[PDB]
Amino acid sequence: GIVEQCCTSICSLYQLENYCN
Amino acid sequence: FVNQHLCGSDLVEALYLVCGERGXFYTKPT
Repeated sequence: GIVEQCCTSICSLYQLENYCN
Repeated sequence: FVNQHLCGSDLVEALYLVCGERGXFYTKPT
């Protein structure tokens, strides 16, 4: 999932940009 | 920027101001 790195690791703005693009 | 553990509530929050699915999810449409 997302939280895996956006909660257990570090969430970057570009990483989420990939979450929607 | 924000590079910490934002988990859902927050990560999904950035997901809004960021992509916003071209519209909006649903949190507080005051």
